[PDB]
Amino acid sequence: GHMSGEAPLTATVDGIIQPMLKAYRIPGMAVAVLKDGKAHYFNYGVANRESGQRVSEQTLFEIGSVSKTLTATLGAYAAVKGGFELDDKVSQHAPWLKGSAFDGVTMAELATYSAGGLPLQFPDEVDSNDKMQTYYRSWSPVYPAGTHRQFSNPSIGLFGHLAANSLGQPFEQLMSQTLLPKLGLHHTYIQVPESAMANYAYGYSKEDKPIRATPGVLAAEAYGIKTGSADLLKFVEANMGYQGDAALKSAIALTHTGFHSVGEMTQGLGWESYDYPVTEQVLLAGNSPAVSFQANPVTRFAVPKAMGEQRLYNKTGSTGGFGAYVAFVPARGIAIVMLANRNYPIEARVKAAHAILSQLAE
Ligand SMILES: [Zn+2]
Ligand SMILES: [Zn+2]
Ligand SMILES: [Zn+2]
Ligand SMILES: [Zn+2]
Ligand SMILES: [Zn+2]
Repeated sequence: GHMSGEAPLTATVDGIIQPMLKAYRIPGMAVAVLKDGKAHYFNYGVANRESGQRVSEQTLFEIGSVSKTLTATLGAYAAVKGGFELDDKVSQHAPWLKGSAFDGVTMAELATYSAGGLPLQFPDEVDSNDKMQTYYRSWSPVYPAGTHRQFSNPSIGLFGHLAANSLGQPFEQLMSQTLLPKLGLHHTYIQVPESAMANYAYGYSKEDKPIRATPGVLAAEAYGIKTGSADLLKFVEANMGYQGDAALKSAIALTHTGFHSVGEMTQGLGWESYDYPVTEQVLLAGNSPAVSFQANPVTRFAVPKAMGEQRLYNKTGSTGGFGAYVAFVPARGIAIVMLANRNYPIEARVKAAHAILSQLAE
């Protein structure tokens, strides 16, 4: 329908989400939406299949690459506070990288996966800081800087790591002691403390075994975050219109800058954005493997550009046992967060989210 109100919103959300849980055998999902800036919460199923613990808005889910939006915000915050400038060469912020290829890569290129073909993951044996440093120092670019986007955990991971170091604090400390408290996120973690473990969902693998995230070099930066729908929606609210800390406001704003595009998807810091309104087909294409699995030449921007409020900003994320999606449209006052403890297809996430956002826009 094209009617608004509480009744049609529930009919739509329940009607979209429930069949999807069944189709993909998703044990639990927490959903939260914004309509005209007002929040609505929908919880389904269980966080722990063994115990029967029900999902709530406080259940912690792994959000995979959605973590990169927080990593990017931390990076932006460091930039605002004077740790670095986006056009600085990476090696200006890493002495051990002087003389390497990172003499010719900018901090922005690193953050936006356009440094020149840094891979999706580190090679298998690169699993200590010393080995990581050797890896980057030795790395040889596949493409000229700024020309190709290849989604890469080593890329944005190094950006986060160096951004935090530019303020003289480790990444996890800056995140837990400053960024999350300033955003007012009090139940969001990289390392989940004992006191919060009771709310931590289990993920469920393709083999249907309970699983949680793998530790790793730069895992904090790449996929470190555990959070529930209520905290994640508050982070989304901060991205809709934030009035408070000027520095944090500036940092958030900087994550809405566009640097290049692949098709109709424009890459920012963390967030990837589209026109709004946008068709389901376009949103599916921009979130397809051909854009995330693979290297693509980019449509370059002459200069980075503030993308503004009339955009759909989004990010997908997954781990072995979890599947997350977040999208928001600042000008329209609408948003969706969908957190599940199964890694179910991105196409389904996008189709559900598009249907729900269409109803929220009424
Ligand atoms: Zn309508
Ligand atoms: Zn409601
Ligand atoms: Zn090792
Ligand atoms: Zn370091
Ligand atoms: Zn707190």
